[PDB]
Amino acid sequence: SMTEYKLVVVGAGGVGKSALTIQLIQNHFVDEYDPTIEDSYRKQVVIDGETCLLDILDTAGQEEYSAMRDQYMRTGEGFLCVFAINNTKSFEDIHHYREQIKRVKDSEDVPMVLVGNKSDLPSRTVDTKQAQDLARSYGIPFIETSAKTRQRVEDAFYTLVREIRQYRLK
Ligand SMILES: CC[n+]1c(NS(=O)(=O)c2ccc(O)c(C(=O)N(CCO)C3CCNCC3)c2)sc2c(Cl)ccc(O)c21
Ligand SMILES: Nc1nc2c(ncn2[C@@H]2O[C@H](COP(=O)(O)OP(=O)(O)O)[C@@H](O)[C@H]2O)c(=O)[nH]1
Ligand SMILES: [Mg+2]
Repeated sequence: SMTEYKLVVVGAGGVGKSALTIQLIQNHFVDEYDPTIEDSYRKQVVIDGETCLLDILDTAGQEEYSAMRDQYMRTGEGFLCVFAINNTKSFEDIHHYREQIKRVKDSEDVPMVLVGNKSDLPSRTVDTKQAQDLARSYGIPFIETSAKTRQRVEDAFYTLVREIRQYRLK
């Protein structure tokens, strides 16, 4: 009695993809994780009464032209699209990551959650209203997280599971 969910964490270099994934899985914060390390992590969790196996790919390179990225976008069931709230460029990059994923899926139905990470940093450059507007335009949830303090880390991943579970019934 278990359901599998293949999750992919994408976003510009330095936004906190690794720190979020490691906080979820290993309950610690990494200060300076090698940006080129790409790995998968598995863990069983209970969400809405369901024992869920999360299979999460923490992506490293974000290159347009990558056979491996095409493959993991085909395989991935949901996408955590992460920007940092103090990096406007990373928020602008989100549209490209969504376009790439939709292209690979040949679909509009793609489970995705917009994550504004580094919510513990005081010098915000991306207003929450703008990020909420973007998420509303895409029809996806928006969550601000801190991999440093663990704020909303489980919520971001579990919300993505909920999106996938729902899309399976449509
Ligand atoms: C690793 C298996 N895997 C995938 N396998 S895969 O497409 O062949 C793939 C994708 C990216 C990769 O970098 C790799 C890969 O070669 N690796 C990382 C994943 O284990 C190796 C791992 C050993 N060190 C170098 C990188 C494989 S896709 C995937 C998704 Cl979308 C979610 C969860 C997964 O576990 C997953
Ligand atoms: N203050 C703060 N720093 C973070 C947060 N998440 C990641 N970082 C830091 O930002 C840098 C990049 O994080 P990393 O996870 O390696 O980014 P990735 O390239 O997206 O995998 C590192 O120095 C992290 O310690 C966060 O929520 N808050
Ligand atoms: Mg990383």
